[PDB]
Amino acid sequence: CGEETALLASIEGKRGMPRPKPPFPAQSGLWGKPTLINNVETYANIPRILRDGVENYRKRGTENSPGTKMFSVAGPLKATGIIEVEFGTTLRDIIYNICGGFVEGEEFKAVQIGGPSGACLSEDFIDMPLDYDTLKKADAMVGSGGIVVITKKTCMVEVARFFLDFTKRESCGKCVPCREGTMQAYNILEKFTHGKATYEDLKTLEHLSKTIKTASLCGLGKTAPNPILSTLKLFREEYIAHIEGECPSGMCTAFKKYVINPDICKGCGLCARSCPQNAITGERGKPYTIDQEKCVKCGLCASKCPFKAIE
Amino acid sequence: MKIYVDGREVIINDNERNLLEALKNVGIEIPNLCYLSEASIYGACRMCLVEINGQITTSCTLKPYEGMKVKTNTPEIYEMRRNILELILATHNRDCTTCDRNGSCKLQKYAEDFGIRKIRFEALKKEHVRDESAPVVRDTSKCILCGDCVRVCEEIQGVGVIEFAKRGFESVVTTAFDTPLIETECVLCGQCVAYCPTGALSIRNDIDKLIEALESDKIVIGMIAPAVRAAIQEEFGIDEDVAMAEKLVSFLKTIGFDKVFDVSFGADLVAYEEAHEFYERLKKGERLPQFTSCCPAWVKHAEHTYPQYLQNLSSVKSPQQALGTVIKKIYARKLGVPEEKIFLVSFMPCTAKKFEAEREEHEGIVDIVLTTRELAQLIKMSRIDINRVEPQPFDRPYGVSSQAGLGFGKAGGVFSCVLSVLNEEIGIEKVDVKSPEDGIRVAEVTLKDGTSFKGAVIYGLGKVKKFLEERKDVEIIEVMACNYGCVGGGGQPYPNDSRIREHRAKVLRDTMGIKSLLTPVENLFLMKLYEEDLKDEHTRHEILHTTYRPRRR
Amino acid sequence: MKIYVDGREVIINDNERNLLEALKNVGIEIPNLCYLSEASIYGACRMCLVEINGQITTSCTLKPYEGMKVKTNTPEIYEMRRNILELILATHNRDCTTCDRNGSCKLQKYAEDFGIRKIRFEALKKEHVRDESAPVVRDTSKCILCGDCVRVCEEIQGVGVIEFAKRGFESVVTTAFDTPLIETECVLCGQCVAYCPTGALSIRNDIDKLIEALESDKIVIGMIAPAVRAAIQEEFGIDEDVAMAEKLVSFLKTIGFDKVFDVSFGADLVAYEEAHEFYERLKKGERLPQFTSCCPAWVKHAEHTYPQYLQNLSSVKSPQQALGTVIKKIYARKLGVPEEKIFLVSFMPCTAKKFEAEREEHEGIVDIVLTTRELAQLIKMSRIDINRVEPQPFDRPYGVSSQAGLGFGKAGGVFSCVLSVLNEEIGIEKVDVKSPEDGIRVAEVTLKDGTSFKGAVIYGLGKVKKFLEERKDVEIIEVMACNYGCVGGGGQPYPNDSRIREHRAKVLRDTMGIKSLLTPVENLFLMKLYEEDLKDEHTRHEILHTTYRPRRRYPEKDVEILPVPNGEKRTVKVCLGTSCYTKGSYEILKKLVDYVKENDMEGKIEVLGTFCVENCGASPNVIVDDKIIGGATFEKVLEELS
Ligand SMILES: Cc1cc2nc3c(=O)[nH]c(=O)nc-3n(C[C@H](O)[C@H](O)[C@H](O)COP(=O)(O)O)c2cc1C
Ligand code: SF4
Ligand code: SF4
Ligand code: SF4
Ligand code: SF4
Ligand code: SF4
Ligand code: SF4
Ligand code: SF4
Ligand code: SF4
Ligand code: SF4
Ligand code: SF4
Ligand code: SF4
Ligand code: FES
Ligand code: FES
Ligand code: FES
Ligand SMILES: [Zn+2]
Repeated sequence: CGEETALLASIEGKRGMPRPKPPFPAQSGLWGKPTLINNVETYANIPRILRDGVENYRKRGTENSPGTKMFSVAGPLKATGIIEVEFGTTLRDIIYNICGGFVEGEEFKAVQIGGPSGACLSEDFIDMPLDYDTLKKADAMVGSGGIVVITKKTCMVEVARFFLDFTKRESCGKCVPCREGTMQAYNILEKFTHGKATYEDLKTLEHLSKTIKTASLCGLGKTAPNPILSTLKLFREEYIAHIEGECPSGMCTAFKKYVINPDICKGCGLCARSCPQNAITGERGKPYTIDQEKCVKCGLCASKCPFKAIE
Repeated sequence: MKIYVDGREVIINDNERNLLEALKNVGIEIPNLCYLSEASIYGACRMCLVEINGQITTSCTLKPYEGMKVKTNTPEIYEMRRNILELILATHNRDCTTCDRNGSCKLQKYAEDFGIRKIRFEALKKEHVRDESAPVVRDTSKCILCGDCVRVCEEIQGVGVIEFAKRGFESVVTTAFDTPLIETECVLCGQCVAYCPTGALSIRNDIDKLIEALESDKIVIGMIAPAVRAAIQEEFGIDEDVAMAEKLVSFLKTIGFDKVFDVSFGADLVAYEEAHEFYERLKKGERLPQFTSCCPAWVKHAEHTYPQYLQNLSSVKSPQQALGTVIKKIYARKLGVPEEKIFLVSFMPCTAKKFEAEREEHEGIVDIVLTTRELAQLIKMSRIDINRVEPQPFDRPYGVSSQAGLGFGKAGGVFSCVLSVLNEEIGIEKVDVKSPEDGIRVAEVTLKDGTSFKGAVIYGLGKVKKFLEERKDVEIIEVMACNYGCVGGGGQPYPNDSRIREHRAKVLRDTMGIKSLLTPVENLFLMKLYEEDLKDEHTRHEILHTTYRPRRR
Repeated sequence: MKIYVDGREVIINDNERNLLEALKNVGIEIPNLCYLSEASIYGACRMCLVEINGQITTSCTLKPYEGMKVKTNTPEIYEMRRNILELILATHNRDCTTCDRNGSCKLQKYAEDFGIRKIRFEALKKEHVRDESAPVVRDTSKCILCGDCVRVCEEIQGVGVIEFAKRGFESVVTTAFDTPLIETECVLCGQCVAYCPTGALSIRNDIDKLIEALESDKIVIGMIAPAVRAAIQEEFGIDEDVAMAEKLVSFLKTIGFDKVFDVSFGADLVAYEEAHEFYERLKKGERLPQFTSCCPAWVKHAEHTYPQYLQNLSSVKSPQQALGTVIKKIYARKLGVPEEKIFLVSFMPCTAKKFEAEREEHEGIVDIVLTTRELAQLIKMSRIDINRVEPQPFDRPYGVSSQAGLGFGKAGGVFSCVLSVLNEEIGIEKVDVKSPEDGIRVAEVTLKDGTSFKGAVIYGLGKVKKFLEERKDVEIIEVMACNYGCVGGGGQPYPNDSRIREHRAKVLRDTMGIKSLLTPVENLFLMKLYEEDLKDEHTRHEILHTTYRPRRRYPEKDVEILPVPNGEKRTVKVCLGTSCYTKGSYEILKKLVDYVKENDMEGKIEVLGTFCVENCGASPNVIVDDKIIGGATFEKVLEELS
């Protein structure tokens, strides 16, 4: 319903289904009449602009992004809440000066700036003025105004999986690309987070992301793969680690477990060769049992199992 | 308009809604899964992508301007189109052998053409809904969510019993609370089936029963609807024949049908009875306006929506039920055989006739009802070249009919035949037919001895609400649920758009042109039936009159 | 002979084998699932039931006699036919969207016509086989057990690698021991696929690789085979069309191909090289008779069957590999681009060319081979009217070719091209051609000087055995694995019967007719290629010549008791023959199994079983590290294991 056409449809008492935009809402909106749609903060800025002079308003900000922007900062930090910063303020300043750094034991890995429709940023982009034009020419965006810091104890594949789960739930189901591709990408991400992925899965995810980005009807589907694209571009290494091993951050493996699948386990050897803890003690010829008591979740069993059954 | 397509010169029309339509008109075709029927809209499939000014966009929502360069086919577009088709196929119920759209499915043809031999996308599990409670069968596992059925039911039929539910991957076209169709207000017109591009909406097949009956010792008797003979030719890809009914009679006799009768005889009977009762109503002016009851879908619609008009409905049962009752209550006696020994088969163009045959009022008269598509399936099973079959007449004494009786197959048939009966009995001075709009025709009819009266013909359910609200000056209203009448019935061959239905109507008109008998009175078998068995008014009521009751969940 | 069908007078024919064929000749069709291809027989479907004298019987095995009353349609026959069709469809893998016969399947059309919408019988599970190891893909879940593929592979191709196995519900057409088709003696001719009426046998589709390559930054280069242009027009329901290759070039360039070449140029180059090789062989009178190497199926067949004739095979590689190597090794340098930047796409009518492109001797030359059907799918995806496409010529310098080069697409093409080359280099006094059989032709050729030879052209594998056994009076033999040559290849449009193959040959002949230059030497680009690139014999050999190696099965296939998938181990095998079983062998096996049950936590020990090791009368035999022990017992195998 944040989409303009869907917003108008919902205001009329119907399903919030967006429609193609030959008739933009500015010319024909509610019941075909011209409708002006704006955000809350734009309407808030209006009175401030009129009360002041134009130049007096432009005193703060940037030439292309004058004024300020109210942000909401979450994640582990000494102080999290609503903040207002003049356009052009770097993310490092917001995260370390206004928010006062991270709580003890928490570090910086990435920061999301626009939720599902936003993008992932790393330490390289932390020191960079916040402007619509700059972020557009930085492979990112200012976003709606929501900021969440990501620490080193959380997994970015999990972040992309979470955002795709949200998008899959929220898709209106009108056009094929968003409706089906978001679910398929979510399934691929589930496979990644469960150690069932492959390089072919990564290729499928990339091409599917491009297809969803280009062929979606409205902005929800168009920006649906944004977390996938950004997180891939910045943590291909984490993706590879999930493909050929375990979670580098343990987030996926911290609250998970390894179980020998007796259905397709014929009790061959191996397993014990790598396991330092010898948490196998299986019955030869019959399916093997992984001893959860002394399982450090190293993930070496899955790394080498010709009959892949380390679930 | 001068535009460039794949680097060349193409001339498109000046005023075109979108580039896809313009290219289609000129001759360039672009793959898509949005244009599927008459109730189709654009923007959902997203398969019509084109390359414009370096940006990929859909051509169905693109305004064509002068001197634009569009790459209709590019490797990026190739990949996107294949990805979309694979996305559709991954969750689709890919079992074509047991599908009614097998051989006439656009998705099947694209799967063949696109070379999709595997699906790298997992077959995700969907809460699919299968329904078999009503003659109209639902199966959401084959649904591509095009929305054509919803538009047909709401905008065209005025019922709106099916609608989009849930959202996202769980989006489904269903009834309120997944209620079975037979339990909703659905009139079973089957127009959604007529428009469905997949097997999601289908007609219940009943050939197994028919074969069981033919294999048994029962006396299987068939009766063919007037509109079935004007459309069966399409299933065989051959030109319309004016003697197709006789060929069907020959074929059915070959496969073991004891008798074959023409339902146009029942049409003549029903028109005679309805004209008489309506003239009596005019005489004393009670229960007006009179509504025709030959369309079971309209009858169910009245029972659901117009409980106050039930007494205004004609008490005469539809030609199918009238002829079936006559058969099993008179013909069975004159043959010295029990009724249970007979298996009456009805070949109709309608899905609501299946529901009518199973109604409590008529239970046990018509044993089974088969649509035009089912009869075509039987003929295709036999592999007999129907074009080369030697025609023979319908069996006696219910094998002949007048032009008006055979006119029931198209909108305005019952009204025209009732006016013919009136003219025969109570002459008619002048008829002033008016056409207020596409699907409504109002005629002022003045009789020789007496006053005049307005009669209305309304084909296509959905116009009836507006007509009845606005108009309060007609004495007889004729309602057909399907556009163009029974030629556009839901059981007719697929595809059936407006042009196909008009062609069917012309075939029926040509078939009527060759009939010698003009009015039901001329039909000698009908007069014999009335003066031999239906002499007593009590018998006439208990053989040709039915009752109606309100429907309320 | 006059008969009665359903009560009407019908005149069938004077002499006929069965009622079904006679009525079909008249034009009266009886539904059946036996007549499915040219290699079809009658008796299995049982759907042709007719009634005569009261009793029902099959019309395919009923002799028509004068004055016979036959009812082809009764309620009992409808019930029986629908029951049979439902039985077929109950266990059939009903996924037509991903099937290769979608839209051209008789079973699918019957399911549509018979109004089958529900399966009254259980979709019972079978031990189905799914073989995707070779360009020919096997999926027995769609098999209707018609047996056409078996007859095609045995009676027509002479290989016999696929046969009926088991019986009853488990009946399956498969290879021996379910061996992957890639590892059998299969020559990958694709004729079984061409005759298969269902999707059980299909070609491996590689369109996705082509699309991902076109989307990439590599330079995609395509080359079309001569027989591809003579048959592609069938897929669109249109008649013959010369200039089909040029509109195909237009379409390929439209979809993003940087360069499109003609494999006929490679054919001319191969013919030139083969003509000179054959002349040297004649003048030295050695390594005769010579065999053409243009057909990869024939090459693989010779490797499997004639290891002694592998030296008699032409060293020159096939036109596809020759032109692809020329491209990758010469055109890339002429364009100043690394060989990794070029993606070579081959459009062929053959399924064995897919195998040839993946051969260890041709690695990395041809990236993907697409059959004619796959190219037709490419055209159909775009939805452009290929008929309306404006033709344009092939790209240079490998776009032009001589009539002889384009003749490669049908049987007798390479031999004719070689003859033309020889005639131009050294005239031919006269050629006398004989026709010993249907698919065998022998030519008597005399050169101007006086040295004469006999060359034979054989199309259709399986005719080679008798000719090679009985005929030794030839010096050069052309072998084409498919009847009519490459116009009837495995990758050609379906149906692929003999009438369509003859029409394709006629179309190719008409296309040849409009070629001005008649011999390879008249091809100026080809002479240029020799002048500036293949001047010396070293580069010519490294570019246009290949080697052949014998093929022999290497099956161990010994009993697996406690196998180890991989890793250093001991691989102890216990003999299980009757002689060894007579005293202790099985009991020793039990001891070892229990030992690895209590010991051998890891895959150090692999308790394995093997058949007789030809060491009988020497006590039970147990293999250790591929070593013979003799007098084996648990303690001895233990100490050896130590
Ligand atoms: C999925 C989606 C969600 C959106 N949600 C919001 C929202 O919550 N609030 C908002 O102001 N604009 C939202 N938008 C943007 C609107 O679609 C549209 O751009 C809006 O009219 C812009 O308002 P503005 O001019 O004040 O920025 C959303 C867009 C999409 C595609
Ligand atoms: S992209 Fe997603 S949210 Fe937007 S119209 Fe399509 S299905 Fe609905
Ligand atoms: S390596 Fe795999 S198959 Fe072997 S015992 Fe361990 S889990 Fe089972
Ligand atoms: S995951 Fe690591 S610690 Fe756990 S059982 Fe496997 S090898 Fe041992
Ligand atoms: S709708 Fe029916 S015929 Fe079409 S693809 Fe689906 S299962 Fe096959
Ligand atoms: S049969 Fe008619 S009333 Fe019933 S769902 Fe279909 S269109 Fe609507
Ligand atoms: S049921 Fe048929 S018509 Fe309705 S949305 Fe699904 S595919 Fe379209
Ligand atoms: S108009 Fe005819 S076909 Fe349509 S519902 Fe009524 S009786 Fe049936
Ligand atoms: S062979 Fe293929 S197309 Fe034919 S019925 Fe089976 S799945 Fe369908
Ligand atoms: S491809 Fe040829 S050799 Fe191989 S199984 Fe088929 S017919 Fe036999
Ligand atoms: S694989 Fe094909 S040709 Fe062979 S028996 Fe099965 S259906 Fe017949
Ligand atoms: S004859 Fe031609 S099509 Fe057949 S296997 Fe040989 S090269 Fe391939
Ligand atoms: S035609 Fe379907 S979205 Fe354009
Ligand atoms: S045609 Fe198949 S058994 Fe007679
Ligand atoms: S049986 Fe064992 S060596 Fe022969
Ligand atoms: Zn993780």
